[PDB]
Amino acid sequence: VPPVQVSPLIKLGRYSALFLGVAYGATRYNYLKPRAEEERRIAA
Amino acid sequence: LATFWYYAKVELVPPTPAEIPRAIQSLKKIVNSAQTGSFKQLTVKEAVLNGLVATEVLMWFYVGEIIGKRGIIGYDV
Amino acid sequence: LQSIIKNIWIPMKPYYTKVYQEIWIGMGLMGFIVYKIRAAD
Amino acid sequence: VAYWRQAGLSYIRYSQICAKAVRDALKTEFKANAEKTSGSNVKIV
Amino acid sequence: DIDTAAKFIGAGAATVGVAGSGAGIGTVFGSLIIGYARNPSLKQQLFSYAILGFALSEAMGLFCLMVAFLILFAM
Amino acid sequence: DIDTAAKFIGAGAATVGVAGSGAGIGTVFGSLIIGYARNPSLKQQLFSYAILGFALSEAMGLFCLMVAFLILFAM
Amino acid sequence: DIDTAAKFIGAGAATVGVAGSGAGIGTVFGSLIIGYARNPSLKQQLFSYAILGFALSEAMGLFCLMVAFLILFAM
Amino acid sequence: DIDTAAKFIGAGAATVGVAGSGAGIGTVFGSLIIGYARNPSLKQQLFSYAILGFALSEAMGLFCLMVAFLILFAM
Amino acid sequence: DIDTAAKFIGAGAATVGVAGSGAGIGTVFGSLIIGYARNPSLKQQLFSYAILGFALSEAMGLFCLMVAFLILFAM
Amino acid sequence: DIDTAAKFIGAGAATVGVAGSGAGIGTVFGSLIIGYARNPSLKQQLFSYAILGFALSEAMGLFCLMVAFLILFAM
Amino acid sequence: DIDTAAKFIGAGAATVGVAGSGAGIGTVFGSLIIGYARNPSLKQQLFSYAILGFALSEAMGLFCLMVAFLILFAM
Amino acid sequence: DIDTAAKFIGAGAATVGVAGSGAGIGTVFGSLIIGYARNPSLKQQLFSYAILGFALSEAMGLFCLMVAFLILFAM
Amino acid sequence: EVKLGELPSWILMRDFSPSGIFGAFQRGYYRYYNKYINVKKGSISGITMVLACYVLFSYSFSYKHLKHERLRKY
Amino acid sequence: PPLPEYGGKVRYGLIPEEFFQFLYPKTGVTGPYVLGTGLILYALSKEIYVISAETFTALSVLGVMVYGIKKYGPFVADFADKLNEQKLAQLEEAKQASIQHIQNA
Amino acid sequence: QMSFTFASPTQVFFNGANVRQVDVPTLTGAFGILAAHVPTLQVLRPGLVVVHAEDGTTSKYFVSSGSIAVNADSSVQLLAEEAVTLDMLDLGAAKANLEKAQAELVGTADEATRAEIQIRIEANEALVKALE
Amino acid sequence: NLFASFIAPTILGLPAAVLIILFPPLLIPTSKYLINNRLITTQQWLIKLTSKQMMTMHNTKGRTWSLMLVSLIIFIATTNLLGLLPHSFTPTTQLSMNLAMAIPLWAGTVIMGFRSKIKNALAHFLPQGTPTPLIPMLVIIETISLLIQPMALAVRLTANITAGHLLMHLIGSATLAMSTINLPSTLIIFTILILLTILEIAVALIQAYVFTLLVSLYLHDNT
Repeated sequence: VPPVQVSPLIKLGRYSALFLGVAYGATRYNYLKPRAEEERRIAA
Repeated sequence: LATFWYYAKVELVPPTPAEIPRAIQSLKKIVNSAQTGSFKQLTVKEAVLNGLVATEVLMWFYVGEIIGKRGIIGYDV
Repeated sequence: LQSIIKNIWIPMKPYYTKVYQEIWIGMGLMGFIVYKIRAAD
Repeated sequence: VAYWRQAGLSYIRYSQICAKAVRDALKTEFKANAEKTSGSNVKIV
Repeated sequence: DIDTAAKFIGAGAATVGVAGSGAGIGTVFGSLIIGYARNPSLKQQLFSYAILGFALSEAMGLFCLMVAFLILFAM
Repeated sequence: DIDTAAKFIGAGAATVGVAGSGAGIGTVFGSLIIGYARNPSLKQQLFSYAILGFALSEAMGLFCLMVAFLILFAM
Repeated sequence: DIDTAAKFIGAGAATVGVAGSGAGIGTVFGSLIIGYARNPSLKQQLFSYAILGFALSEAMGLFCLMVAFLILFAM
Repeated sequence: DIDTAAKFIGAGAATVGVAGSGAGIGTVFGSLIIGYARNPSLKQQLFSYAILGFALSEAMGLFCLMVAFLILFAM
Repeated sequence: DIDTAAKFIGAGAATVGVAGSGAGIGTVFGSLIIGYARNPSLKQQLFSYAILGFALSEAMGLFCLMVAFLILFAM
Repeated sequence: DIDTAAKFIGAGAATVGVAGSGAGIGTVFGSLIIGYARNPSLKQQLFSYAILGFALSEAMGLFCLMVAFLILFAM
Repeated sequence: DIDTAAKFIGAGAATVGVAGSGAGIGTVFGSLIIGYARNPSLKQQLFSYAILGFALSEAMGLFCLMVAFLILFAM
Repeated sequence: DIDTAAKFIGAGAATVGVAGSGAGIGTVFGSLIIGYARNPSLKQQLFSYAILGFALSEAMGLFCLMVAFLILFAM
Repeated sequence: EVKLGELPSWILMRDFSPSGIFGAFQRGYYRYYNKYINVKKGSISGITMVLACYVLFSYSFSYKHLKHERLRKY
Repeated sequence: PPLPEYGGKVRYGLIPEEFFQFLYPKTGVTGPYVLGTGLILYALSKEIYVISAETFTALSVLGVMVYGIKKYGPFVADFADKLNEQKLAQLEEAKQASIQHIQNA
Repeated sequence: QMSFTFASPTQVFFNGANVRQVDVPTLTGAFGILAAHVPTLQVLRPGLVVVHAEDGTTSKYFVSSGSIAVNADSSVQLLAEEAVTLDMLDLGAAKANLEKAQAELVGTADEATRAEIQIRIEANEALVKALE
Repeated sequence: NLFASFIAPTILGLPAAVLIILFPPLLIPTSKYLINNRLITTQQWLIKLTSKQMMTMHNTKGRTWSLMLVSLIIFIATTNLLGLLPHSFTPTTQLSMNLAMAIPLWAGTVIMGFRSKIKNALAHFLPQGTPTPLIPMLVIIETISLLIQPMALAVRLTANITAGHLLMHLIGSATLAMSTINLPSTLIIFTILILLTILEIAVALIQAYVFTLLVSLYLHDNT
């Protein structure tokens, strides 16, 4: 089956939102880690 | 086996620096149909098609999210 | 009330009036038993 | 110890009776021929 | 009370002993099936023995239940 | 309470007595298999006895469960 | 009392041992059914052995009940 | 608590009663083996009875487990 | 006392083990019935084995009762 | 603790129920021996059933052990 | 003491396990009776197997008694 | 201690489960006797199955003893 | 039908009555059964898809109990 | 009225070709696959799809169903077809069977 | 491996053939016989006899009496007094004879002739059931 | 906690168990045609086989219940199989439904067995060749057995499906708890789960067939 060239808008949106997701995941991991360990300790 | 990469080299590619103009033209077409409210001429089938490819890019965002936290299931912490 | 009694009550009648009478009595007994149970709770 | 042996029979008699029953239940096409091929002529003296 | 409690425990225990009658009737009627499948001409007579066999198996079972009630009520 | 405790213990004990019915049905249906394998022409008739055999084995089993519930709820 | 309680428990336990006699009579009378279905001419003689067989199965059962009462009353 | 304790004890006790189903299926499938070795032409039909036999043996076993859970959770 | 109590409990428990001898004699005499119904000419000889068979079944049963009394009196 | 204690007791009790699987496999393989000694030409086929028979006997046994661990660890 | 008490209880329990050897010898000698009644010319040889059969049944029984004494004295 | 006590009790209980292996080997070797008495030409082959049969019966028995020691020492 | 219309009055144009919804459901059932089941040389897919939708619908009401066993906490 | 000779071209028994061809113009051929893997990563990531015992029972039952299909699919299919053709041949035997009768009369 | 010899006083159906399984209605129950079967000898009662050939086809005869014998060398000899193929019979005659024999039974009273009658009844019952 | 799969499901506050109970018959399409698709072909074949294997033994009065019994053996069966789907609620696991299937059926059967044939109906309580000294208890035992049989049916089905699903779920949980430990042990437990799933399919079918067969034999007895 002949491959179809994806419209550039979709490709660019894909890779953009991909990078944005990497950034959001990293930043939320880092933002929640301290609160995470803090509540872990304060539970005891 | 390898045809996966064969199709990737067409549709799974980091978009070239030479095609962003076409994308911004599509963007301004979309925002213009939004401003004029011309989307009402759009029959529901292609509107659904657009919404589904939109959820597609949204999933690209979420997979970027999970690869950005290095955790597959929720947040490890 | 039409095509309902025509497509439901029509075929079942010989069963609902002669074949299943003891079944109806048993249904009454089962319902009374269940009601006694739901009462004592 | 079957019942007929309790009655005092012998398997020869059992077999005769059963063969006769199968010969009578035979169709009239084969009945006369089969009965001929099993008729007893011997006589005790 | 501890007495009432032990009455309940001993009742359940003495009740356990009915498994013997259960297996006994199982065996009796199984053997009746086999014996009839072998010599069906004796069916009637065979059945008699079966009942008698049963009549003694349940017998022992009864004793168990006996103590059961004879502990639950009489004691 | 010690009473409730002994009720639980006696319930489990009286429940033990179902092993007898288990083995009884095992024997009955095994004998039915054999008897049918020997004289298959009697299958129908044989099956009847089997059910009856079963119907008494479970019988004794029932009694066990009886005391069980008759201790768990009625007492 | 704890003594009376344990008497009840041990009574139920020693009573459990009647399941053996139950299954034993079950087996004996099942075998009698089969053996008679095979060689009915020996019925009388066979029956004798059956009774004897039974007479020893109940024997062991008795011992159980013995301890039962010998704990319930004598102790 | 003594209640919880007796729940555990009665659960184990009521669980004991699965030995009956174990031996029952053992007997059923053993008899199926024999009956098939005798009259293999009936294999299909025989197998049917086997399943049914099994279907009732496990039946009684189920009851045991029933009380087990019906004591462990419902009570 | 708790010691006397446990003596009673262990006595009943060790008594349970007589069910094995009960079923054993049941099986032995059932087999004797069958074997005699088959080959009656050997009756005498067969009977011998039966007794011996019995003589070992009760053997194990004895051990149970042994511990029973060896707990009830000697301990 | 009394809870841990009752866990141990109930574990041993639920473990008792493996005797049923033991006797079940005993019966199955004994019947396989007999059936093969009779009609050895069917050996292969017979063996199949045996495994299946075994596969269900151990089945019930498993359940026992299940509760065992499901009490020893999960509870 | 509670330790001595539990020693007595566990001793009776481990003693229960001799019922298996009881039934095992019962079955072995019953089968020997049948097999001899069927092919008496092999009597001698058959008897050998019987003893061996017996020699393993008692084997398992021994283990039970083992723990019994190995709890009653060694522990 | 109550823990040590319950270890002893659970050990005896888990030991009870060897009766199943006892009866299983009893049945296996009894069936071997019969099957050899009927088709002695297959003796060698038959014996093989017997061992295998035995090898699985003891199998289940082992598990019991396992928990026994796995409670007596490992826990 | 939808996939063709782009006006909201269509929504109010339909029959939102008991007989109406009964008929719409029957129409859907027949369309499905006639495109995927009621054809010779058929496949198994015509029923695996229904089983899939059924699993989905079950997991739906089961979510209320399953949301308590989440691995993470956020 | 007769029957159509074929179904609807479902892929993997879960998705029909309609959806595939409908997505085909915009995102080509791997568009659907990427949509599926996205949605599944989302459902298992945002705790929409919790992972528990149910997941392993699901894996087991799905594996059983797929192996059962791939094994005994052709058998049941051809058995159905055999039943149909048998019925048809018998009915044809009846057609022109009464004809010869009246012909003789 | 199985050397089969099915015979009748006047006809030889099989001889030294190689079948897979033969089912016989022995007077002490029905049983099947395949290769290497345990050596035995038995007498027959009126019943079907299905002989399974290696290919898989089955020949269904009917025998009224006789003797089966399987030996150490897997050599089976089946002699039947009257071995009719199932087509040469009919249900009506069998049922009528069954009625006549049942009537004579409920009429007769002496043990010898009563047993004779019951044997006839057994043969006819086996007939009716074996046919259809 | 552990019995989450047996609580009467509700969605959006609505008792969605009704839809789950109503759904099975939607998988049995009918047709007035003569030659039809594969699904209806095989299903008509199965109904034919089941009717033949079940009703044959009954006399002319029993076979009138045919439409009932076959329907029964279908309903239950389908329900059971639909249970084995993930996260599915199995309505046979509820004692209520099985009681309502049993008490009416066995009830009406004993009813019609008492109305007519009352003499032998009360005589079935006594086997044929019973000697005299043991007559009374032989009545009461039959009374108890008969008067409880519906309870046996209902529970034997209910708890059987219950234990099946519960054990499958527990071994699934075990595989879960063995995911982060020895992988070969994870594979062994997984294979045990597969075997258990196959056995559960078989037990579904067999429990349906056995419930049916038992009701059918009671009918036969009272006819």
